[PDB]
Amino acid sequence: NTPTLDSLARDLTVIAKDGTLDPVIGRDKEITRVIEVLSRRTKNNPVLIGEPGVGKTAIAEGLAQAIVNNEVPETLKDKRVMSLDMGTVGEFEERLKKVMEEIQQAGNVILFIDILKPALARGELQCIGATTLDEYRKNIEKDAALERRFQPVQVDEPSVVDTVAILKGLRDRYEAHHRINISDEAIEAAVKLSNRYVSDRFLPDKAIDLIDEASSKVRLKSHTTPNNLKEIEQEIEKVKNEKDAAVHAQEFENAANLRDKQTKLEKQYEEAKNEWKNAQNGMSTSLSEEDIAEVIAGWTGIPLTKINE
Amino acid sequence: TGVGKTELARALAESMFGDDDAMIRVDMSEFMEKHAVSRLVGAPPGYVQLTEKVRRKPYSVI
Repeated sequence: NTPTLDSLARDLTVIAKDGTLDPVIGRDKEITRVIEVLSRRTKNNPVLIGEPGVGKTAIAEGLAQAIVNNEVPETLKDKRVMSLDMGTVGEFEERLKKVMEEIQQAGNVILFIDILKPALARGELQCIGATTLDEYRKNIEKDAALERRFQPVQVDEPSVVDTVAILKGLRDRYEAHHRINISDEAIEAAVKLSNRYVSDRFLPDKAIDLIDEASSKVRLKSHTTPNNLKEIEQEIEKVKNEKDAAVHAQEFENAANLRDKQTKLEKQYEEAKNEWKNAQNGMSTSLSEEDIAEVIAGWTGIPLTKINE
Repeated sequence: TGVGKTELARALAESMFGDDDAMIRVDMSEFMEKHAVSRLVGAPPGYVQLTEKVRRKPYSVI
């Protein structure tokens, strides 16, 4: 069960087994690419070539997701996924010698990195690199032993259409708290303008940025009371505090009227609240395209009139 | 490594000291920190190896 690897790193099959995180949507193309490289006899160490932030983290997350879903092939069946973070880096070399021994004996441990030359030369460790392109051509290419052992994988930003399916797939997972209705028009409109203005962090992280504070002026805006409960609740507040003072002051001449008034106001508050929600829960507050572009107006400073065309 | 260096050390002690188990094996892999030097030389005062073992068996191969 590789106890050393389970304590010095983070296991991915345990996290994916519960499925408490959002599923990886839109990276289905890379799912078949990672397993394909691991099945090759030569160069069975794929490397996530790309800028840091393009979505390389989701590539490793989706690899262990197929194990629970029984979508991985027989060659990659029932194999745990282990990732070693760079923040736990002499005595440093004394720990990596024991971890590699357990991987060879088990035969189902897949390393994930973000000394080891003899280990990679024999292909004993099937580590998956995650270094950027700039650092891959400076430390890995300069060494001939690792040149024929690490197979670069082109992991770049997805297409515009591919990002659209991400929002639709996760839409059902975004409505479970207040049961609101989201229009389908805002889904396609959240990817056209995303690349127009924000083009400095690549897809899909820069793509899903328009729907953060775009259309939020409809649903709860009508849930307010137009000078209805602003005064009813205030009357209840003053009666309660004044009632307690009259008890200790031996003044029950006016306290008797206060109790009846307070009870009547409490009944009225419940009736007013019930009628408010009954006439509003039936209607649905869907999104509108006229307010989607309002959030991007303040990100860059472009006037809303110029954007709304 | 593994070519038989350990066997050569054991054979050397057998023909010289007349014994094969009279070897004090010290592994430097466990001595990496600065405080590790104060372990084989002996326990420093106020806190609580190699010196203790070699004293009882002066005819030993390290």
